[PDB]
Amino acid sequence: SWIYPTVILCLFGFFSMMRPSEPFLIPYLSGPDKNLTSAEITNEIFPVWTYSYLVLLLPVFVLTDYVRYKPVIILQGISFIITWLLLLFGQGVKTMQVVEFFYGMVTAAEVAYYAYIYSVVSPEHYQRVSGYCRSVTLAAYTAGSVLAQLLVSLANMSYFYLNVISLASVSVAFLFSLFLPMPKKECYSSKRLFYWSLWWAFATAGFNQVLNYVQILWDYKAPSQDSSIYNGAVEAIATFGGAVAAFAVGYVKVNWDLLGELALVVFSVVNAGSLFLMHYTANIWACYAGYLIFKSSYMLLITIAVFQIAVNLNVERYALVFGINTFIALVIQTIMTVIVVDQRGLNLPVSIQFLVYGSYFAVIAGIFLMRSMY
Amino acid sequence: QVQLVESGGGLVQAGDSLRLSCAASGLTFSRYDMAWFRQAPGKEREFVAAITWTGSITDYADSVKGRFTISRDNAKNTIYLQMNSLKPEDTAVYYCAAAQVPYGSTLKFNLRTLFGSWGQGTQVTVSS
Ligand SMILES: Cc1ncc(C[n+]2csc(CCO)c2C)c(N)n1
Ligand SMILES: *[C@@H]1O[C@H](CO)[C@@H](O)[C@H](O)[C@H]1NC(C)=O
Repeated sequence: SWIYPTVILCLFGFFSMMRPSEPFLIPYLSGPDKNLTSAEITNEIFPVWTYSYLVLLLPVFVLTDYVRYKPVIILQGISFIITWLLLLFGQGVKTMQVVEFFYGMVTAAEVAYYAYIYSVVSPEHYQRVSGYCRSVTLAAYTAGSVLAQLLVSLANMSYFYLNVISLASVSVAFLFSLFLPMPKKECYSSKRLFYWSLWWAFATAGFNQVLNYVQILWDYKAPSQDSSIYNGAVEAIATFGGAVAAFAVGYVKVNWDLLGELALVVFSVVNAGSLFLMHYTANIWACYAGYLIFKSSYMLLITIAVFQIAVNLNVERYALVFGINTFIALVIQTIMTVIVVDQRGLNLPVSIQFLVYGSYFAVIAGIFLMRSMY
Repeated sequence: QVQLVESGGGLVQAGDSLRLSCAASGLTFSRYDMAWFRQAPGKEREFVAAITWTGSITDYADSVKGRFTISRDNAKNTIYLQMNSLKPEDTAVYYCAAAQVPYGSTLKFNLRTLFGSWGQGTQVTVSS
């Protein structure tokens, strides 16, 4: 009874997340296809994505439970096909701002993806269901990265054709969302629900901040003329680590009633220690290994957080809880990015940035490590 | 505001050598990719050279390659360009530019749409 919704949802996730053109977005926009200068891309186009994402995260989490999750998944599919038909056939800055608006709509609707399944599956299959859907997305992303790299390098394929392949993938993903079965008809009071949400908000803010400066750190540590290939390979390998880590959460048999905190504390230290390893160490290989541990360790916890939050929800407010925690994550990221990186703030270089990122995650582990009063 | 002033242009016999300098000020020089452009008398500005912010990559125009070597000095916030075996077609006014975004090379920004904030130019007249 739990097989059909899981299968179709995981097919939709895999096909939607498999987009080869993602790693080659900046080269595509500034390349000979559009010629959007670096200043334009970095100042008038990309920032629009954050604000559209933040604004559209409000209706999504306010109205994803009332209208059942399917409607939102279908809207996400339609938004995907327009982000990419406008990236394929869009020229100008205004058109790219509109594409960033539609991509903010796309990414703000992902709450319905992770909230839908618990509304159609029995509670006893919340553990297995949680792992599969998270893993299929990471496996899809790594597959897309590898395919794009091989095609560009070993076959000489222009970025336009990577965009065409991603468009086909997202269209095939949308074609599946029309078959998902339709479900049938202040919750933070619980400590377990609330405290897994506190990690979600703060930890997710730090994660998305690191991802934008890992590669710059590698350039600073080991300046090389072939760093581009090594940069891509490590990113794809790091994601595959998350896929196996998230998949193992829903496969290995363990009692999560008493191991809920222990995993949070134990694996919250690993995320701080790994970041301290990237910044401090001079070896570039150990810096590659630190990134794997950091990404895979985090993807392990986001699977338990979603599984454990949904277990303790008395009401069927899955999109509300998931959508408020991802909204506050953007709030922390946006405010904390201005303080640290933006010239208006501190203007820290990449050399010392990861001591703040590693120290930021150290506090998060500190709060949970200190939850012992005797 | 980023200011760039070039220094080194002049009149040199054919086959002599020159070493242009461009002392940048107003930005963290140790993050921005720098480049040299020229504007020959009768054409538009063209790319001549660029050196990544790490200093490990040096892209050159197909014409200059084998005679020009771009150099940078993050200690003095200065960028240089050694011209050797100057041919009569090297006549131009050389401008030094800076990437509009700090880590242009790392993010794979196209080089031909990355440099702005031009300088004031310096006349190089290589005569036969
Ligand atoms: C349509 C679209 N796709 C992905 C991102 C996320 N993102 C932020 S920065 C950056 C540059 C790296 O190539 C990318 C891809 C976006 N903002 N707009
Ligand atoms: C980018 O620049 C090249 C060279 O000028 C030009 O051929 C190409 O059409 C441009 N692409 C667009 C349409 O921005």
